Amino acid sequence: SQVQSGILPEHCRAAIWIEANVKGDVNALRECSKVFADKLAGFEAQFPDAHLGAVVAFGHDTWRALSGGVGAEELKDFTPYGKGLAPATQYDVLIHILSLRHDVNFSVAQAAMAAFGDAVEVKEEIHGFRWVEERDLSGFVDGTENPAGEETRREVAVIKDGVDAGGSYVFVQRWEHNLKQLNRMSVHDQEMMIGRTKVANEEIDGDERPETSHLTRVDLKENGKGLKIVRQSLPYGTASGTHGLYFCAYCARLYNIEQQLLSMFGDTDGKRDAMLRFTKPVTGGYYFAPSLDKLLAL
Amino acid sequence: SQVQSGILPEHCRAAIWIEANVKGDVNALRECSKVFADKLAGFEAQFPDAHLGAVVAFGHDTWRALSGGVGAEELKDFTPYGKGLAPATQYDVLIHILSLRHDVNFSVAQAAMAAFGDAVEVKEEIHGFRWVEERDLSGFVDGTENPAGEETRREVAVIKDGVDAGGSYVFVQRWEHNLKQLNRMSVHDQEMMIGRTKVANEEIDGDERPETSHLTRVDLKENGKGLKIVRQSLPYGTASGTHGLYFCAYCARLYNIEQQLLSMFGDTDGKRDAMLRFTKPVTGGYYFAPSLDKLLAL
Ligand code: HEM
Ligand code: HEM
Repeated sequence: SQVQSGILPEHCRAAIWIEANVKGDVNALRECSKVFADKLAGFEAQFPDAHLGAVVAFGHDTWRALSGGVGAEELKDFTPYGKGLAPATQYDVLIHILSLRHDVNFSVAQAAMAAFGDAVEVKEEIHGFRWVEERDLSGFVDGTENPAGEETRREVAVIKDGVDAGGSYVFVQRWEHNLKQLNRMSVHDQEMMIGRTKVANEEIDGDERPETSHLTRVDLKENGKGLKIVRQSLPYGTASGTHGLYFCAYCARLYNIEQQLLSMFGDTDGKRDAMLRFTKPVTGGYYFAPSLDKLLAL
Repeated sequence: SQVQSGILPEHCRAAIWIEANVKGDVNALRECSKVFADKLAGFEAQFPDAHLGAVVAFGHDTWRALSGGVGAEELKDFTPYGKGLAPATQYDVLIHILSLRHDVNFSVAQAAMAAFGDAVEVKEEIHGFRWVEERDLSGFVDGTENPAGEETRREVAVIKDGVDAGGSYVFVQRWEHNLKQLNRMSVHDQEMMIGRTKVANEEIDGDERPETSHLTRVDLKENGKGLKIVRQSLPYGTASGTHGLYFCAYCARLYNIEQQLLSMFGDTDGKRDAMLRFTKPVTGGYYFAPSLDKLLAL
């Protein structure tokens, strides 16, 4: 059972995320996904230069109908966390395209619109870009402790056996940064908000940083082992308008993601992530990405 | 006199254009431009291999004020052409940033906003990207006959002497492509529309292509010599929403640009550019880019 090509590649330079709702018969998606998968393989062969991959994933209601209610038992509609502090915008279809080349990405995105256009209504399209030194627009490096290498990323993100082998759970959440509020903070204040030093990007030990620090919020364990995720987030936006981080995570279990959300947004222990001092999520949804084999034969 | 670094570089991968109006006192721009140019010089040293360049240019009324009526006598407000076919959105300040790296462009743009933000209200920010094979989103190679090499480009784009030595005239015009309308045309018909063959990008002899063809519209001569411009246009937009070409031209004389506009939009001989079958301009403005010396010396 083959994984879809966009989950495992590391250090993309650019990505496109399309979120869309079914219009009409959900069953049309079966043929759309096969058409797009074929176009995608063609682009991957045409531009090996790009290290291109993509993922098609589906929301609870849509996947339940496409799978006939079999498998993906964890999948559910994203609903608001923190009593609304993390809003919900659950759509039916997620397409995630990533590579080293924005120009190739755009061609693949056009192919996706051609494949799905008559079956969906697009609600969001975000073009992510890797920024200097792989930093978030806040000036902090983003990705350091992400799982590295195919073996470890596969362990964290790709379902290993069962009816869903080769699939993955996906979470996407667009954040809007208020950089003027960030810059009112001393660098020490910022570093206590994140849990790592800003320029040097060294971790502050768990006892030196407040329990509201981001790293304390998301360093969660079960049975003494950390709940890991594979993050494909990138910056997005304009300099003069809206900008921030398009957050994107893959995980073999929805649980690891949900537990970090419950932690960050006050649900678990009443404390909230200190990053909410300067940035806020404005979308959110859960999706199931089937194995490529399952995607090809819906 | 030194030219601003953004005019002459060839084959940028990505650009950012910012159009803005003055908010308070126009004289605040004097310190804003010096601050930004200082910041730009720092990014050009920090990223010596990115081919980074930027241009600050000014609308008619804002330049008259900043320069005490001195020079830039050609500079005027952009006004509609073709009885409204080409609308006018003349603003006060144009900032154009280009390089091989979008991530570096975004840093420069943030610096532009840190420097001009208090003094202006941004009307538009557009991120351009070079597409596959340097093709416009219509599928036609864009740029083939552009002036190449620093000598020829300086002849065309940089003012040679006089009070304005080192400066240039800029025209920006965002177009919205309707690729559905494009793809209803046969390839032959598209080629007759542009004036070059589509895949091979070979010229079609002027006698074998309609006088409404783009090339016939824009390949103009005065006194037996071609009216050249230096184009920096790039594709922009999203696959599912608005997309097209952000047109951008530099010229030593406003006359070369205006003559092509008069031709394309039916004002010269009543014939209109055949590209209007599928795309349309929705903005337009004229700006004056002073040499880098005046920009620091305002
Ligand atoms: C629901 C949203 C998010 C989740 C679930 C999440 C999850 C994580 C995880 C699991 C880590 C690695 C922690 C470790 O084991 O060391 C991490 C690190 C980090 N995150 Fe978040 N993150 C989220 C949102 C954000 C946002 C919005 C930003 C910035 C604006 C951000 C910036 C960072 C930074 C700078 C690091 C440290 C560098 C790294 O290890 O990647 N995160 N995040
Ligand atoms: C939707 C907007 C436009 C598109 C898709 C477009 C596309 C093209 C293409 C495909 C070429 C031939 C390849 C090349 O030599 O670059 C070309 C040439 C050219 N274009 Fe455009 N163009 C657009 C707008 C404009 C405008 C508004 C102007 C001038 C005001 C202009 C001026 C020129 C010039 C001067 C040439 C070179 C002609 C020659 O000497 O062969 N273009 N354009």
